Amino acid sequence: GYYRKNIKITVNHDSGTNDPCDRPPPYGCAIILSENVFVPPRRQRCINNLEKLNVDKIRDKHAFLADVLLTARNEGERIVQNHPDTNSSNVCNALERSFADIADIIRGTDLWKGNSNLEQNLKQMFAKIRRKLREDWWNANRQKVWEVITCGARSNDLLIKRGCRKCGHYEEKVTKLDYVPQFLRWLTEWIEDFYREKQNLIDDMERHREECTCSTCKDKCKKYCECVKKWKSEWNQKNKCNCNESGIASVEQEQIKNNKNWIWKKSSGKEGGQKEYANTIGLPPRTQSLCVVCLDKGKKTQELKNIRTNSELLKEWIIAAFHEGKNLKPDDNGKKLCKALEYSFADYGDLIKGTSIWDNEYTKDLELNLQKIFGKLFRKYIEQDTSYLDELRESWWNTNKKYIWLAMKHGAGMNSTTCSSCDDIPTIDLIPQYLRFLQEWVEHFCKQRQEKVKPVIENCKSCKECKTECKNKCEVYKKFIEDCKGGDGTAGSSWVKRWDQIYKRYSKYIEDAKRNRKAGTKNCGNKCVQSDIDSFFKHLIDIGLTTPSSYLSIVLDDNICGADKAPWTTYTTYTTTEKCNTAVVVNVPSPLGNTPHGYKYACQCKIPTNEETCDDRKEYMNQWSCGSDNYELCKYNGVDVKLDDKDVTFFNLFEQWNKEIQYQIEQYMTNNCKEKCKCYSLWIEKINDQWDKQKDNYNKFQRKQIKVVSLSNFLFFSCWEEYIQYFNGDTFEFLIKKCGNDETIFSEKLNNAEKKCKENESTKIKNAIQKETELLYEYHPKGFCHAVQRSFIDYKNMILGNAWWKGIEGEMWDAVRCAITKINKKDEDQSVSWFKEWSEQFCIERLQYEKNIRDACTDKIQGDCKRKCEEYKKYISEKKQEWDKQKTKYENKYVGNKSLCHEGNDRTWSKKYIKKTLEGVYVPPRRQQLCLYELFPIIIKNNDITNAKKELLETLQIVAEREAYYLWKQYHAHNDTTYLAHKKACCAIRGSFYDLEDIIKGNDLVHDEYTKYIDSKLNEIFDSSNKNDIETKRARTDWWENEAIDPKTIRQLVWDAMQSGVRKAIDEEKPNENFPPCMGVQHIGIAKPQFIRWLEEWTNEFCEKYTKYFEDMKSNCNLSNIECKKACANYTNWLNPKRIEWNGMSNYYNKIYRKSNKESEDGKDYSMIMEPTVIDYLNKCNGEINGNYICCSCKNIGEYSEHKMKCTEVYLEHVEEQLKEIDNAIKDY
Repeated sequence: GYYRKNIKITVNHDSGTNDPCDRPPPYGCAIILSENVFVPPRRQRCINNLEKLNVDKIRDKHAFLADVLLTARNEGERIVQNHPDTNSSNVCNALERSFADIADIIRGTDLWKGNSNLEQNLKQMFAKIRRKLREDWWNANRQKVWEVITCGARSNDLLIKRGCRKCGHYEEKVTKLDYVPQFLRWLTEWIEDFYREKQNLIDDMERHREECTCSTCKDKCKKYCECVKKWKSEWNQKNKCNCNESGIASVEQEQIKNNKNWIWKKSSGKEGGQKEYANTIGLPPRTQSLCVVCLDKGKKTQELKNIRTNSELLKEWIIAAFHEGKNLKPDDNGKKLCKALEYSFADYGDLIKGTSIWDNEYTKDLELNLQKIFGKLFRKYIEQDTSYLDELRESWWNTNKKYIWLAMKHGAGMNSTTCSSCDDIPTIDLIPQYLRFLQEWVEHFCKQRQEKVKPVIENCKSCKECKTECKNKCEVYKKFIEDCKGGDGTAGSSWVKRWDQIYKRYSKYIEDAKRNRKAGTKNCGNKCVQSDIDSFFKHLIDIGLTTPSSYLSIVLDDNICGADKAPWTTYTTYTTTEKCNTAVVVNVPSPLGNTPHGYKYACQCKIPTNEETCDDRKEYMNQWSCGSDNYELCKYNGVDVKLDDKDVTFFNLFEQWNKEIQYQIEQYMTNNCKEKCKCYSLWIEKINDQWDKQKDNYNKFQRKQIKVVSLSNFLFFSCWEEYIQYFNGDTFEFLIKKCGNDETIFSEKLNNAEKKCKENESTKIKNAIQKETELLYEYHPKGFCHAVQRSFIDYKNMILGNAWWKGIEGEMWDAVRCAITKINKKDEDQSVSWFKEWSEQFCIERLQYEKNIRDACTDKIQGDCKRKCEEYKKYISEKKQEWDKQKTKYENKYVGNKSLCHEGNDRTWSKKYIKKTLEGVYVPPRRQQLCLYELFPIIIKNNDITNAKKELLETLQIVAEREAYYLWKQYHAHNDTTYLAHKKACCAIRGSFYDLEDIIKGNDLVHDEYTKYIDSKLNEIFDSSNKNDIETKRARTDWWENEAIDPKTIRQLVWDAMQSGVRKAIDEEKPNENFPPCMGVQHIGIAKPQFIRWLEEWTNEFCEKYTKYFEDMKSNCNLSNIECKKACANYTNWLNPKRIEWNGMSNYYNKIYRKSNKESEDGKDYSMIMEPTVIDYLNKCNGEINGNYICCSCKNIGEYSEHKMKCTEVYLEHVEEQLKEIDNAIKDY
C-alpha cells in the first residue's frame, strides 16, 4: 500500500513516521518490604500510534488497516521481548490477551482505560468509511491482525489453543477464541499474575531464605495476603560435574521400527515435518526414528515429568542416546556409523537447544516438557556472566554434549579408540540443521547416483552398433535422474524441483543474513563468530559459499558421487524429455545432469564431432539457424517467421544478418590455438556459406521485385550508416579506406580473418643502424623498440625516395642481434609511435616535476613553491600547445563546494572498457559519465593513513553531492516536472550511489583508466601490512558497511551527501517544490549485482525509448516522404544496436544465475538471482516506478504486424536518395 509509507505484507515498520509508540516503562503485585484503577492489568498498552487518528488519509480504509496492523505488530514485539515467563505457552497467552485487548479497543464496546480522546478518533474513521459495523470490521480483519501481531513471536513458541507452533501464527484459523467480555478476561489475567508472582517470590526465597538464614519471606507473604484480601474486598464492582556447574557458552570458529521414507511435506497429523520448512527440505529416515518415548516403545518404567534435578535430566538423556546407539548397530564404523552417530548427536543437540526444524507429534510434548524443566530448575541464571532461556539451553547442551556422545558411542558398540577418545566430540552440531539435512540428502542422492552410474562408466568409457553396452545403461541413468516420480531421495517430485526448492531456501537464508546489519560475524568474545544461524551464514558469505552448489562442493567428500569427476560447481544444461512435457532448457549442477559428466554426445554411440565440440565450447558462436524460387531465409534460432510479405520479411532478416555478421567479424578481428582456430575456421565456413546464400537471395529479390539498388550499393549505404551511427550527424579518406567507392568488402574481411588465423597458428647505413643502436644504449634501457622502428622507418623513407622492403626489414634482425651480442661481450609506425613516445616522455617528465614541486611546498604555501608551480604551469602550457596539434594530426590520420567538471546527454552506450570471459556486458551511459575528476587530486597526495581515509571520505561526499545534483538537474531540465520525473531521477541517483559503492568496494566491471588508477591506489591505501587480495578486499569493505565513525557509517553518510546535493538542486530551480518521499527514506537495502542493475537500467531505457518511438510512428505514418521517413529511420537505426546488446546480455546472463563467488566469472556474488532466463527475471518490470524495490516499469510491448510494408518501402527509397547523394559526396574530390 502506497501511503509517509513504502510498499508490507509480512512485517511493517512504513506508516510510523507520523506518531511513534512512545508516550513509558515496558511492563514485565509490586514487591513490598516488610486510585481505583486496579481493574486494568499491569500492561496499560502501542496505543499512541493508533491515538489521534486524524491524518488526512482517512477516506480509505486501507490506511486504517495499515495503522492498526502497525500498532498490533509493535505491541506483539514489545510483549515478546518483554514478558519474563520463560514459558512459551504463557507468552502465547499474553499475546492472545493483548490481541483481545486491541480487539476491544477497535470494537470500542467495553473501552475502559485510564486513553483520553480515542473513541472520537475511531468514530471519525468509522463514519468516513460509512457500532455493529465496527464488530463486522473486526470479525473481517481478525485473521490479518492475528497474522501481524504474532510476527515477532519466537520460532519455538507453543500455543495451547484449548478454545500450535509460534503462538499459533500458522493455523489458518485466527487458534484461541477470545470473544469473552474483558471483565472476566482481566480477572483471569489478574489471578494468573498473582499466581505467577507467588511462584516468582518462591523462586526468589529459594536462593534467599536458604542462603540468608526466613522471617522476612513470611512477612512478605503476609503482606501479599492482605493485598489480595484488599483487592477482593472491592470485587459491588462485579455487577458493573555431570551438570551445569561449569556453564560453557561455546563460540563458533570455522575456516575454509516401521516404514520410513524422506518426508518433505508440512508437519502432518502424526508423521514428519515444520510449516515453514515444508516442501523445501526432506527429513532423513534416521532423523524420524530417534529413540522422549524411549522409556522402556512407550512408557512403563518411570514417568518423564519427575525431573527434580538436572542430574536426572542428564541420566534420561544419556539413556535415550545409548538406546539410539543400538538402533544403528548393523569398515562401516569409519564412514557410515561415524557419520550416522554424528548426525544423530547433532539432532539431539538441535532439539534440546530449541533449533529443530522437524516435528514428529512427540516433539511438541518434548519441547513443552523441556521448557517446563528448564524453568523449574534454573532460575538464578535467567553483571552478565552468570545470568543469561535459549542461551541457558545452549550452555547446558554445550556443558553436557560430551556425555551424550560417549553414551551413544557405548550404545553403538563404538567403545573407544575410534572415529582415549581424543577430540572425539563432533563439531557438526554447530552448523544449522538445514545444512546438515541438505548434506545428508545430497550424499544419499549421490549414493543412489553412483550405484546407477557405475555400470555406465564401466561400460562405454572407450568412447569418452551398441546393443546394451552403453545405449541401455545410460537410458536407465536418465530414467533415474529424469522421472516425475523421483525416487527414494524425494517424496513424489523430480530431483530438479527438489534442488530448486533447496536453492530457494538457501538463498533466503543468505539474503536474510546479509540484510541484518547487526554485528553478526567478527565479534571477539580471535574472530569467534557467535553460535547463531545469522552469524554462520554471514561467515559463509564472507567465505563466498553463497549457494548450495559451492557449499556442497566444499563440504562433501571426494569421489563419492561417481567414477567420472562430476563437480558440484560446473553447471550443465540439458533439454528434458519427460514430464519432470514442453521442451524447457534446464541448467543444473553436474551430478543432477541428464547424462554422466563428460558423456554428452558420447552415450548415444557417436564420435564427438568437431562441430559439436565447437557448439558446446561456448565460444565463436554465430546464432543463425539457416533454415533454407523461394527465398533461402537465414532465420534466427530464437524467433521464427510469423511488395509481398515474403520479400519484406527477407529484407528485414537480411539487414539484421548483415549488421550482426559485420559486428561479429569486427569483434573477432579485435579478439591451444589448434582447436581455437578449428572452431574459428568452422565459423568462417558457416559465415561464408551464409554470405553465399544471402547473395543468391538478394539476386532473387532483385529479379523478383523489378528498381532496387544493387547489392554493392546497399552495402555501401550500410557502411556509411554504421560510420555515421560514432560520428553522429579526415572522414573522407577514412571512409574511402574502410569501404569502397564508385560487395567485395566481405571478401576482403573473410580473407583478413583467414590470414589472421594463419598468423596466429604460425606464431654504411646497414652499419649505421647498429651504430645508432649502440649510441642509444650508451645514452642510458626502457622502450627501445620505438627508437629502432622510428630510426629504421626514417632511414627507409630517405633511401626509397612490395616484399623487397619486407625482406630488407626481416634480414636486418641479425644485425641487431649481433650488436646485442657484442654489447653483451663488453596501429601504424609513422605518427602513432611518435605519439606514444611523446606521451611516455610527458608522463616521465610530469612524474619528475611532481616530486620537484612537492619538495618545498608541503593553508596556502608561498615562497619556493610558487616558483615551482609557475614553472610547472609553463611546462603544461607548452606541452598542451603541441598536444593540440598531435591530437588533430592523429584524428586526421584516423579517428577510430564548487569544482571544475562538466555536466552531456549521451543516449548511445556500448562495451569499451571491461576487465574481462566478460562477454555481453554494456556499461550504461549514466555510469559511463560518472564524475571522478575530483577523486584524482585527493589520492594523488599519496600522506597519512588516517588523513588519507578522512580526505577520501570527504572527496566521496563531494563527488556524491555533485553527481546527485547533476543527475537531478539533467532529468528535470526538460519540460516534464511531474512525479514521474521525480521517480526517474530518484532511481538514477540510487543507481549512481550503488555504482560509487561498487567502485569503493572494488566490484565494478569497468576497467578504464579512471577506475584503474582508483583501485590501484585504494589497494595500496587499504593494505594492513599484508598483501592478501581477500584480506584487502574485505578491509576496503568493512570500512564501508561496518565503520561506524549518532553512529553514521560511510554508507548512510554518502547517502546523506547525495540527499544534500538533491536538496541543493531543489532549492535553486511550481512555486515551492517539496522533498520527494523516496529521497528521504534514509534506508538502503542490499545492492543488486552490477550486471543486474545495468540490465534493469537497459530494460527501462529501452522500454521508454520504444514507447516514445512507436507512438511517434503511429502519428506520422499510418495515414509523406520527408516526415514518415524520419520516424522510420529513427526506429530502425536504434533497434539493431539494442538487438545486439540484448543478445549479448542474454548470453551473459545464461551463465550467471545460480552461481557463487567461486564458480562464477569475475568472482561476483550473483547468487540472489535465480530466474531461469533473462525474460523470466525481467518479468518480475510489471508495475510503475516506486522507490527502490521497483525500478523498471515496462508495459505494452507486444499489445507489430502493421507499419512494416510502408516502413520498408520508404527505407528502400531512403537508400536510393542517399546513394544519389554520391554526386556531391565521392564523385567530386
